[PDB]
Amino acid sequence: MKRMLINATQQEELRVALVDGQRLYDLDIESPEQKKANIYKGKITRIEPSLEAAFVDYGAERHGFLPLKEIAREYFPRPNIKDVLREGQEVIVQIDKEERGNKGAALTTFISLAGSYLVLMPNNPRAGGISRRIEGDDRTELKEALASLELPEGMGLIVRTAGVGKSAEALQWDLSFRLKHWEAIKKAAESRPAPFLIHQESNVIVRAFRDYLRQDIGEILIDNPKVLELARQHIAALGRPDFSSKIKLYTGEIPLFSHYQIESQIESAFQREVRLPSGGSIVIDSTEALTAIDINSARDIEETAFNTNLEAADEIARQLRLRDLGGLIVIDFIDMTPVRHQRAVENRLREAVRQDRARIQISHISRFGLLEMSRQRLSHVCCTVRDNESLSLSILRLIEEEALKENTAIVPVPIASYLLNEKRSAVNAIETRQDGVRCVIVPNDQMETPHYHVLRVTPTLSYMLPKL
Ligand SMILES: [Zn+2]
Repeated sequence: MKRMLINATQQEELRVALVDGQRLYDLDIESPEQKKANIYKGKITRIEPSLEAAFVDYGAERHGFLPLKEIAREYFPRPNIKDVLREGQEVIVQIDKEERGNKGAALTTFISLAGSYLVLMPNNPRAGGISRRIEGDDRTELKEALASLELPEGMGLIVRTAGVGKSAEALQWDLSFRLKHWEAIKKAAESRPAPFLIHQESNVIVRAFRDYLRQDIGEILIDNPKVLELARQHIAALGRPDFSSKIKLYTGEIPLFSHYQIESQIESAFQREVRLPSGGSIVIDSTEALTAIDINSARDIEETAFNTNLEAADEIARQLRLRDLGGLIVIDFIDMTPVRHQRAVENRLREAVRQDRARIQISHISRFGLLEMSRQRLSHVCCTVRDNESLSLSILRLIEEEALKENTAIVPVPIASYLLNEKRSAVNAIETRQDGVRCVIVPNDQMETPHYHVLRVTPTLSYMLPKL
């Protein structure tokens, strides 16, 4: 049984976890925003032939804006807007653009329902296709897998970027949840006067249900009565009443996430090292430019390397999700001598991320044994520390260099101790060789080993210099 677990006992972190048995395989976290793509029933306040556009009271203290290019044929009893829409005439409206400075919000009757994989436009069939970002090979199957969906005649569809690695049956499951929603949309509207909200475009539960409900999900356990009932409303309004029987209140004293043992794996998304089933590990270091992943073996050399890399490919994949790693990612797989092992390790990472929602690109193992890849984002320092002694002689040589300059040290405590005792001879030797030059070595308890300043040049006291 795969379950969605939702924890909201804590006001400042709403947590959503997809869990297969007890194995965490996805996580979404939302701490304490915009009003766009929201669907309402609005009343036509006033019309203007002057702007070929009308005004719609969808419920905001400001009235929205409905151009003639957005009035659907379904609403008509080139034209003037005076011929199409009457005042007080109800209409199903979606925000096309937010409120800007003054009370301006642009609307459309041409509604769109964006799911995980598909964007249904039940209102105009003149829309549809594969996302522009998809390309030659990645998109090819799609247009085919696209054609095989069962789309009602009067509407058109778009395949999203997340649709790159999904199957025909998985796309079908999306299109249905979209249609179910659209049926709830136009029904919560036929049953009421003007105007009032239907689809909250983006509250977190709407998203979790939008993005995460696959047929394989058995239960949705929510540990908050106040939230659970909002979710029922959210499931019903989200068109799919039936999952309503499968949302169940969590009542156990042991907090939801602790009872399913996931509180620790959630913490693993922070861990730098992650153990692979066969004993090996991946190390995930992040740098300025990119994220780098190294892979060590557990404890046939060719078989071990191969099996370890394959186990890594899987773990990397799920770690890419839990961590929500964005941008450039470089993987140092354990070296493999046969080309096909490389091909086989590659194809996996390909297969392992097929279910991730983000846009992912993966290149081949370079001759150095590196796999460059990238991942679309869905949503520091302390450096070895140089010896005191080694650091001291460094500074000492740096002071001397400053003492030589024509027209001519703030160090951590034990550096100053080392310099002004163990190296007093050399410090003296500088001042005597550089006649007239004062070498002020002030210890500073506000600093430490790593750090210092050698400043080149008042009747100020040595210990009052760090402040100056
Ligand atoms: Zn450090």
